[PDB]
Amino acid sequence: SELLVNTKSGKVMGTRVPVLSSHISAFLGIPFAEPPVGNMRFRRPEPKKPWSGVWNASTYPNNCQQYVDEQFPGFSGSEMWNPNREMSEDCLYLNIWVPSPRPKSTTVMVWIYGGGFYSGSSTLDVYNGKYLAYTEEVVLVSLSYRVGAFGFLALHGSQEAPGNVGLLDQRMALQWVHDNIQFFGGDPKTVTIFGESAGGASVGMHILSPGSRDLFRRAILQSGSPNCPWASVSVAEGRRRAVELGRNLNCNLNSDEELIHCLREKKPQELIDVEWNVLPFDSIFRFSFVPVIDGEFFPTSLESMLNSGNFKKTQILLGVNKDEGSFFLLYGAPGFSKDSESKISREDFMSGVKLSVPHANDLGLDAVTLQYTDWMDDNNGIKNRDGLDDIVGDHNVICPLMHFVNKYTKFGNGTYLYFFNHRASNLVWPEWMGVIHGYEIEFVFGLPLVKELNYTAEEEALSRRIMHYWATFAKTGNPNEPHSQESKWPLFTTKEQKFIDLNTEPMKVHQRLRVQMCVFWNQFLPKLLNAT
Amino acid sequence: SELLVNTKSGKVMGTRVPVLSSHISAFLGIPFAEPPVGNMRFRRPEPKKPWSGVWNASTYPNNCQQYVDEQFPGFSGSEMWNPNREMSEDCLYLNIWVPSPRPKSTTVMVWIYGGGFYSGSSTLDVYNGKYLAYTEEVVLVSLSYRVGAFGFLALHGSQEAPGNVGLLDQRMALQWVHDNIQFFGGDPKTVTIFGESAGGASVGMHILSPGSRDLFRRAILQSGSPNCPWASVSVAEGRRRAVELGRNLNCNLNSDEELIHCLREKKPQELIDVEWNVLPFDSIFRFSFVPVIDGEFFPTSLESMLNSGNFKKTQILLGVNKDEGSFFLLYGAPGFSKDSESKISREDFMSGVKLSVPHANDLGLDAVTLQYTDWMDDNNGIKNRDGLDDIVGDHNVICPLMHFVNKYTKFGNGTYLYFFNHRASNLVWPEWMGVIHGYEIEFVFGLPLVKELNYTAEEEALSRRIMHYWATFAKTGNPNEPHSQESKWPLFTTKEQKFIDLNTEPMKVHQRLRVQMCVFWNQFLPKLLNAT
Ligand SMILES: O/N=C/c1nc(CCCCCN2CCOCC2)ccc1O
Ligand SMILES: O/N=C/c1nc(CCCCCN2CCOCC2)ccc1O
Ligand SMILES: *[C@@H]1O[C@H](CO)[C@@H](O)[C@H](O)[C@H]1NC(C)=O
Ligand SMILES: *[C@@H]1O[C@H](CO)[C@@H](O)[C@H](O)[C@H]1NC(C)=O
Ligand SMILES: *[C@@H]1O[C@H](CO)[C@@H](O)[C@H](O)[C@H]1NC(C)=O
Ligand SMILES: *[C@@H]1O[C@H](CO)[C@@H](O)[C@H](O)[C@H]1NC(C)=O
Repeated sequence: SELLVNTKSGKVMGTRVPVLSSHISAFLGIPFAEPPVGNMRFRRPEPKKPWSGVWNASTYPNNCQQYVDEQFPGFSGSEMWNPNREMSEDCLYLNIWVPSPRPKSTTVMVWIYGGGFYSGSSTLDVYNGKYLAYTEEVVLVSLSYRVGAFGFLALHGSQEAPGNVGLLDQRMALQWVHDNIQFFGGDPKTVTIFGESAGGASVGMHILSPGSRDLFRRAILQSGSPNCPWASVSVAEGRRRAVELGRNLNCNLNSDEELIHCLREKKPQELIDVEWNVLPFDSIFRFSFVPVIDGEFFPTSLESMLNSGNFKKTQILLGVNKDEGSFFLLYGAPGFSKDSESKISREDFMSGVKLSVPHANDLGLDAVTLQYTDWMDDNNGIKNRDGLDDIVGDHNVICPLMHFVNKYTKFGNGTYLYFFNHRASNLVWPEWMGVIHGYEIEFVFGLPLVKELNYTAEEEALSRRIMHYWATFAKTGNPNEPHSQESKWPLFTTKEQKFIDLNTEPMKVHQRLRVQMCVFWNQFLPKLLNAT
Repeated sequence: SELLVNTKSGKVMGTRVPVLSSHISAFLGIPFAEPPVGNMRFRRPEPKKPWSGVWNASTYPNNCQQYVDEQFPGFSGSEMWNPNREMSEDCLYLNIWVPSPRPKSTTVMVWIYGGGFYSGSSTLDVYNGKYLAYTEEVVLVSLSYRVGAFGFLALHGSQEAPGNVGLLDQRMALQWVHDNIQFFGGDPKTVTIFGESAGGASVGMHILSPGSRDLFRRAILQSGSPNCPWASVSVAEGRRRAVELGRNLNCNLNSDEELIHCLREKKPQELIDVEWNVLPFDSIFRFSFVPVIDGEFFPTSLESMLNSGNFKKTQILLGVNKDEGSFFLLYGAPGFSKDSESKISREDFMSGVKLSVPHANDLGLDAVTLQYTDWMDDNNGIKNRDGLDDIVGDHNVICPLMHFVNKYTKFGNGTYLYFFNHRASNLVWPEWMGVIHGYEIEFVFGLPLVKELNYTAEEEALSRRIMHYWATFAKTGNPNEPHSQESKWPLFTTKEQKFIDLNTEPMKVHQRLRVQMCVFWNQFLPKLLNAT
């Protein structure tokens, strides 16, 4: 049967799902690890013991335990990102969409969800792999991984809570795809990993980690890169936050053993209730438990790895959105509101700068403020709002990504860079937020092909274009069809630094994406902070 | 007789000079001090002993001893600024142009020449007062003062070489005008002092100095202000340079008495031969012997005087030119040449930055470089050339002046601000130098009214406009004619910060002159340097 697949771990039974007036096979909730529950909380994942019988893979699995966004109850803009399945520590599963009839050996794409390493679900409507698998005839995988303290609590030196175990969750799913996707018609030698935000940083982290490089062919990173200021902490900061967490829960803090045992006795929501209290600064775009620079998953610092070429050399496709910052200002900066234009007073602007660069001294705040203030019109509330927007996105997403892309292209085998700046016509968020963090995903997964979702015909064309860029890149290492008459997406090179816009207008090619601000964020400001 | 005038110091006999197919009276080379020669070198000026008989005031006096520009022999662009009279330490004289017939009690304007406190002459063709005196019916005075070491060698604590004596030369000329201009038909209660560059800084310094405030009514500063980074040094730096000077001349350095006596034995050219060797940095737009913050002429620091309102409160007219920096880059920065377009390589740009901010550390140089580099086009040699031009003018002229004008307007009684950006049609300097430091003077003194000098009719109109703005301001404290139908020059206020362009086009009003760069030069960079 087409819905029955024999794997090295056992048989699985999928389900036939409709898609665009056709059908494909879906294998939902396949386990790839032992449930990381009980005494295994905070530990590295173990591989799933093979099973007898037929595993029912007809339904979506549980989502991992996470903080849940209640800032706008009933509002689809925020709740479409919340878990849409019961939460459970028993959450290490993956999902596969397979073209029908079953392919023999086809291109594989593995989706890694974002969410600041504190949240995320493989089961969201916007991650439904059936449109991409059907349209582009790829085998689409989405994995899952522990977030929050459950995935990233780091007590370096301990083997019970070493840190990075959510990254190892991802790697074990990658190992499982490598070992088993051939049975689903996937080609294990042509696996592209792709992800957005924390998932894009994750993709970059598997590019860097020697233990991960061999498990995939090429990589796509959307609005995230491994060197992002929020994506990792040192071993000392990870230890400090773990101890502060136990301090929030009245834990014996005498030893790692005491602390871990206390934290393992707590119910999941107890950890989530206090998770945000361990941040060291009054900040935005900073998350409590994230990957740790441990000398094991990451052999040395990220910057020295990037400088020495210590990373997998292959092709990469990556990009950013126009207004990456607006989401985080909405949720955490004074003066921003969902239902107003959020014109920003000068006081509020200064408050925003401080939340945005929480590690900066007062001279650093001044440097940032000078760089982003039109002093001919300092009380322009729209310029203050857009200026804060740019600060948050430049510092947290665009300029770290530009630093990564420039270090990587020196040693890599091909780079394609995009600037996604289409505001969707059916967007439920306010105008001022612009082209929001995460809102290219629905185009990458082909949601505008579904008529009931109220996109324009031009947006369907843009989605089909992006889906084909991405799958063609996954298949060949080049998003362009050979001998095609459509406009070509030029390679990004050290010399020319070309990129394209992604929108409903005819493709335009630019160079040196936001280079003025990224020189400030990547060269000048770190020098200023290190000297003062 | 109209050419004979009885003053408190004695009688003087002027000469009738032609001007624009008419005639006026000129009284040239009137002494206002004792010759500061011999044992008086470096000392405060003494007042001139009154004389018997009639002083022959028919000819221009000697110019003070100064370094002479030989960088372009025979080239009128540079030599029109050189002394055009024999040099002598016997040089403390002033010149008066008087309308004919002699007025009874008219507006007086006193010109103070520029030249970095190391050079300058009252006798230059471009300072000929006859056009302004004739056209606007003012009594035009030009004074002189010691420059170089002769005017500004500073051994604080010594009464033989206290410093600032060139400023006291200026003040004694002002005292003489106050005491005697009534006899020439001048009104001593309506004296405007005006000057360019070091002379504009000089004007600002008499505004600040309590010993000078009472000797004039109002003030005009052109491309110079008292707080300029080159216009003054501390008492310790003045002492260091004085000692280094004696070290260059094999002087006994055991005591101030030893040092001063040695320096007084030297011929003037011996001092001039080594004057440039005492600068502490590899710099441009820095001069060896300048005013010193002595606690006497200047009671406290300039910044605290400006903050507390400790200065004469009156009306001021001031402005800058578009390309103040190009002169100094031509003479001292690598890659700039009189006869090429001076397109500037990146290496040369970096060299220029270091010469321009010689007191900056490497982080400060980076801040400057970032502020003035278009990183989308970093190898644009024209952008590097114009960028260096702007750095030099912003840092040395425009932004210090903007700092002065903003501090002053808080306490003053009326400010008028101009941006002079007309390139003269007969300019002999290359195109790349633009609207050069000092090249508004010829318009202020009415040279375009002389047909043989090859200006356009529009330039004659601009000169007449500027002459009338200036004389009307000198007469009333407002450059605008009351109940006039011509376009009005708005007051500069703390709130609106309006200024005008001065060129051959219809007047345009702008606000916040070069405010973006001046926030960098006046707020951020000093903070950066003081913290690092
Ligand atoms: O990948 N997306 C993650 C993402 N994260 C945010 C930050 C929301 C964090 C809210 C934290 N608060 C802190 C105080 O306690 C309650 C929760 C905002 C937009 C985003 O897209
Ligand atoms: O007020 N004008 C003064 C002014 N000053 C300069 C600087 C020229 C200084 C040349 C100094 N050098 C230094 C080395 O020895 C020879 C002389 C350039 C343009 C100007 O307008
Ligand atoms: C698999 O699970 C679904 C939902 O729980 C159920 O409808 C279906 O019959 C199951 N298939 C089996 C048990 O073979
Ligand atoms: C990738 O590597 C191959 C050799 O393995 C080389 O021929 C090709 O030019 C490389 N492409 C890029 C874009 O570096
Ligand atoms: C004044 O000096 C000039 C030039 O030296 C001379 O021509 C003139 O006759 C003199 N007048 C006198 C001495 O009365
Ligand atoms: C100048 O001072 C007078 C009072 O002496 C005042 O009435 C006038 O408004 C002032 N002008 C300005 C521009 O401050």
